[PDB]
Amino acid sequence: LRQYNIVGLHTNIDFLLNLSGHPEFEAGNVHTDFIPQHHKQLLLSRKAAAKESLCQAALGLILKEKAMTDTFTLQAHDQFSPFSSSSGRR
Amino acid sequence: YHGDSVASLGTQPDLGSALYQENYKQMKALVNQLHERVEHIKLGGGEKARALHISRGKLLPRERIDNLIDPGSPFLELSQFAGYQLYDNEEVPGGGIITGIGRVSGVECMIIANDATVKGGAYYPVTVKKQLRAQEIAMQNRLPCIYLVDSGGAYLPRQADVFPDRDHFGRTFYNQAIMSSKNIAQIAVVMGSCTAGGAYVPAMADENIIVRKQGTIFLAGPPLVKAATGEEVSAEDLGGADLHCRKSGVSDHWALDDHHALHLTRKVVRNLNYQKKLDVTIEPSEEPLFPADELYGIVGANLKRSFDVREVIARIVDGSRFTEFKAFYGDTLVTGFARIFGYPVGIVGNNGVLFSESAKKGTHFVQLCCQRNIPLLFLQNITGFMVGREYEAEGIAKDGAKMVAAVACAQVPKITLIIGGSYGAGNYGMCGRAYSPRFLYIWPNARISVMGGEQAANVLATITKDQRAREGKQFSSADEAALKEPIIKKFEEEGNPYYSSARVWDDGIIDPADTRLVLGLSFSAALNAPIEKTDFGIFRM
Amino acid sequence: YHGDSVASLGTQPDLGSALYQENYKQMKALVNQLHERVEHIKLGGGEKARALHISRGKLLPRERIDNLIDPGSPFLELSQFAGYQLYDNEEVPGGGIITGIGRVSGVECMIIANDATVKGGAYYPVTVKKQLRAQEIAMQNRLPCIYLVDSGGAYLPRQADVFPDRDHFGRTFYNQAIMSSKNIAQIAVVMGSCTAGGAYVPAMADENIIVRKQGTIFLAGPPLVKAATGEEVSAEDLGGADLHCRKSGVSDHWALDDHHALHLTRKVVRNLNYQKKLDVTIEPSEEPLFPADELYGIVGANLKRSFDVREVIARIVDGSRFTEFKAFYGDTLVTGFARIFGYPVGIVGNNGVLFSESAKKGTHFVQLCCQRNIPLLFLQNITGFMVGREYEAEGIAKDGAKMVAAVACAQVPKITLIIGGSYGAGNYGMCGRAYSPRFLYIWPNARISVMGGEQAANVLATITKDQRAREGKQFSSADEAALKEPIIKKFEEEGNPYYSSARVWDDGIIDPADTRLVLGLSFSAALNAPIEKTDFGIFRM
Ligand SMILES: CC(C)=CC(=O)SCCNC(=O)CCNC(=O)[C@H](O)C(C)(C)COP(=O)(O)OP(=O)(O)OC[C@@H]1O[C@H](n2cnc3c(N)ncnc32)[C@@H](O)[C@@H]1OP(=O)(O)O
Ligand SMILES: CC(C)=CC(=O)SCCNC(=O)CCNC(=O)[C@H](O)C(C)(C)COP(=O)(O)OP(=O)(O)OC[C@@H]1O[C@H](n2cnc3c(N)ncnc32)[C@@H](O)[C@@H]1OP(=O)(O)O
Ligand SMILES: O=CCCCC[C@@H]1SC[C@@H]2NC(=O)N[C@@H]21
Ligand SMILES: O=CCCCC[C@@H]1SC[C@@H]2NC(=O)N[C@@H]21
Repeated sequence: LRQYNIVGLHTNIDFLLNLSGHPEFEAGNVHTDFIPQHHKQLLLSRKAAAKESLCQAALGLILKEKAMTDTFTLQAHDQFSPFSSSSGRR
Repeated sequence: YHGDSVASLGTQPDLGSALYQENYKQMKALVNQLHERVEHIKLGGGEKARALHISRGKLLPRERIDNLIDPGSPFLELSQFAGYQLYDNEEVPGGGIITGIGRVSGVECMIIANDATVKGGAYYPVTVKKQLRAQEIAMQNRLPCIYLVDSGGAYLPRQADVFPDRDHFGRTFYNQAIMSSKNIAQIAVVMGSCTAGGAYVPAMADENIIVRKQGTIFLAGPPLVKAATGEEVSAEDLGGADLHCRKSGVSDHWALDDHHALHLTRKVVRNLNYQKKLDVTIEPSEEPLFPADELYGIVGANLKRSFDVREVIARIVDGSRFTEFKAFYGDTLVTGFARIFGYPVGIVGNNGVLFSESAKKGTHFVQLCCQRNIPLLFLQNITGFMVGREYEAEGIAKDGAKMVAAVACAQVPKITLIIGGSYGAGNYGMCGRAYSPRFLYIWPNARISVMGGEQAANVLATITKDQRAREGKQFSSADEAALKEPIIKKFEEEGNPYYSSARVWDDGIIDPADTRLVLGLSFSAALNAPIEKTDFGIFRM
Repeated sequence: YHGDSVASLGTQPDLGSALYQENYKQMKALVNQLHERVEHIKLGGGEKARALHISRGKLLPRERIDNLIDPGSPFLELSQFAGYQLYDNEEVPGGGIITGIGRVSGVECMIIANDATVKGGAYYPVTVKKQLRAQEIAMQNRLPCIYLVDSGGAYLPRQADVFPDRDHFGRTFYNQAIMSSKNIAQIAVVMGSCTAGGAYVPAMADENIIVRKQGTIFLAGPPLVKAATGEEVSAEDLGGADLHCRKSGVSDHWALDDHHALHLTRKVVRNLNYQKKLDVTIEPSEEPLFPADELYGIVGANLKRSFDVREVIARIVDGSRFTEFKAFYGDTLVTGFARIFGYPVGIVGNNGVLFSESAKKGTHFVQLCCQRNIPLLFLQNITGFMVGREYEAEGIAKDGAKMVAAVACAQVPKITLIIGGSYGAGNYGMCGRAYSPRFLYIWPNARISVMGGEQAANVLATITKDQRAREGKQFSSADEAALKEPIIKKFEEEGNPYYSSARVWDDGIIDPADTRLVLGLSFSAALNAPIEKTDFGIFRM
């Protein structure tokens, strides 16, 4: 389920992951009305992301900008100009 | 077919040698001092001025430049030390203006941004000189100009050095109009109030962007209107983006804030409809075979010692590959062909005193490079120019004149780098400022003067002694000391790289370890314009 | 770097609005009528004429064009309505000739094919005008010409309007020779007998192809030879492909039938040894963000109502991306930069009455576009030109003159599209026919006249009344009605798009939903020729 990812559509992936990760499921005793009692346990708000995740997102944005610069350089004549680099050098 | 194995320059330096240790220590100290001074200059006009500037909701000029250019793109700032201790009691960081070359929407552009935190953006004479130099570079290299205008006009107490002359404030408008006539785009972004003079900059630009309640264009400010005519009016009603866009027609775009103005500027640059075309052969780039920091050990800070320029060449060129031309004739000069970032270059460097053979070899190599349309790179390390009776009988001056004329008449892009001393007519012979190189950089250990201090002192002392003897008057030794010591001190002060960079005598002091990179950028910016044919004068054989 | 997010034009129209429903209904009816008339014109000269033409083993001209151009290639036919009700009792479908731009062997070419089913291919004055317009387009855009010649010479009863003048039949040969001198290929395929005049077309062409027993070249036909000299001879012996190839040397290739002739023409076009080169920046194409049929609702058929031209711009440009220039000054004019199929274009459109500010903005934008070498697209929807005492005091006429001179002196490719009214000097100011646009199309709801019918009637009535009063003669109201009503009726008839397209005043009436596509094709055909520099006259400030 972690390997399976959707982008562009709202899915119940988080609900399935919460159902699988709840220790009652690991216990093996599954009841017909078990989900209604634990409905809001699975449905919880997102947690504040750790600063490492924000750093990874910023790095991804920077690298996407670098890749787009590389594409534009590929379309250009001066392929080896130092300006085409994404060093951010001063 | 480019598969032939070729020998490369460069030798591994002796890292255990005490001379290497001392040279590395001295150069590292110089570079650290340079970096600290650059940081202090970057701090800006002052803390209170920055706080007031932020309180108005405006961006600092360096933030404007960072948000304007393409993300992650390198920025080549020019003349970071303009105005450094130039005036006795006034501090003018960076000359009060920021000029540089960057990449906007994939196009190399010259950005000129006024620093409103330095005397409200008033124009000191050094500011005018820096802006004129940037405009000249843009004209020569055919680069679009972007003026982030936030200025308070000419600095009144120094008006006599700002207003009237040819290379004074009016030359800015002259260059703007001329470059507009040559299909070189001019874009003016009015980020703040322009009291006077600066109001003409958006008017003469091809396209304008003005912030809503920050930028206000008016020929005369409310104080100036009150002083001249006596009419009282507010700044917004006198200028204002709404009042200019709606009925004046001066403004071409209307921006909510600085970010919107920069976005509009990027859109305009994209709509410029320009494409770079290269008229030189290109080869895949390759790194040099030796580290660049070793130059610190190789060069050092003492000019009395001498080093082989081939070390620098091997440390800067691609793959350390160098094809020397006339290696054994005129050994004191090193001329050859190399490549930097794939661009072909003809390197001419000094390795001693200039002789007749060296001048002839330099003239021949310059002729070859001009014929083949190859950019030229000069490396100045001048101990002096050969002088003597037998040399005058052989026309050492006439060979120097040959080299000077050949360098002056050249039309290929020329880039000069002063890695050591630069004295006498040798500076002219190696493409000094007077001979219009596209760029000129110096290392933090250079020295530039008409001659050495002791040589000038001796010349003056001999002149005075001979004149007194002809007159019949005694010339005592105390007079000799009083004539010599001030000359020595003055020549020592005026030769400092920081003294030469406070005035705009170069495009900045560069860390040697960065040299290669800077050159690359410069050469890229030098290749926007097409290379014309070279017409030479009379070669006095 | 072209990754900046940019806002796009366009708004979703209210499909439930009654105004949208009515406008859509009216425009759909107009388009259906246009399509039916085009079908009837395509039917050709007549059933009996087509049967006789087929009985001779020849292909109909449209089949010839279909088999000539590359498979599946689009064909841009010009002036499909020439001669529509132009003559009182004679029906001349398509002017008796078919002119268009197509792709042969990967090269854009101008195909001119005579229709032998219309009066035996005789040349009506409108046919000469259409052929001259096609030749002028080919000359301007540097396109090879292919003449599928099957003609009976000039139409004798109308000879006074065909033979003698400058823009008469001889201009065809003049243009042929001139374009031959400029390395613009001329290929003539003699598909049928040419009585006279048309016999010169293969003679002046660079290369000839003639069918064996269909095509026959002779300066004078057997009837003309009998009338002039009295000699009797058969058509084949007078012309004939064998008799021309073998000893005359007029013919360059010999073809068995029409299919073989078209194959040979394609081979020749391949052997032309030409390659298209683009001198403008190109970006990947992208579809607009809104459907093109919604224009029917947006524009409608009633000219009294007004619409925002930005809707049309968003419906035709790539990705609905538009960079407006001077948005708030002269709001009645919309000027900006966009891209169509990757080609950069400068769009100038009307949004109201032309004021002084609008004229100044248009002049500035035209200057910018000429400086940057960007093709220009004009969208004419003219309610009128602002007049009045205060406007004359401000030189509204002089600002109109500024705009007129700027448009006339322009050298970049110019394409005009009339989406609404076009009256007065505003038509001249927005690149009318007199100012040589590369192409000119109109929508089926346009109206073109010197002014409105009621305005002209009022002007004439006032003139007559003042003259009678000065003379001292009574001017009754019945005289006013008798002067007004015929003028109203005549102005109503002469403003019809079909009236304007019967004469060659444009290059055809186009379905709005096709607009984009047509423009694309036109601009492609406009980019074969290189763009020259623009020289302007005196700008009367
Ligand atoms: C024909 C041509 C080609 C040109 C011309 O005709 S040029 C005509 C004359 N210029 C004007 O008419 C603009 C007059 N400015 C103003 O209308 C405003 O002032 C602004 C717009 C500058 C914003 O001002 P601001 O918000 O930045 O604040 P301010 O404190 O004012 O900023 C620092 C203070 O400015 C003092 N200061 C000294 N010299 C000048 C100077 N030359 N211009 C402005 N200010 C100056 C400084 O000494 C003090 O600080 P200090 O030294 O005491 O610490
Ligand atoms: C210097 C310069 C620059 C130019 C010249 O000098 S130009 C010199 C004069 N031209 C000729 O000398 C060619 C004379 N044609 C012929 O030798 C033939 O006719 C062909 C070759 C045309 C084939 O003819 P075809 O096979 O197509 O049949 P046809 O019935 O004939 O076709 C329709 C009928 O043609 C009548 N018709 C009316 N006007 C003309 C006309 N101008 N030319 C020909 N035919 C005409 C039409 O009225 C009738 O039909 P309709 O109206 O009665 O229904
Ligand atoms: O360059 C310094 C060495 C000592 C002075 C040499 C003099 S400066 C005047 C003349 N011009 C030269 O190039 N060399 C001599
Ligand atoms: O265009 C129609 C509006 C009414 C007439 C306006 C006149 S036509 C003569 C003059 N030239 C213009 O462009 N406008 C006025």
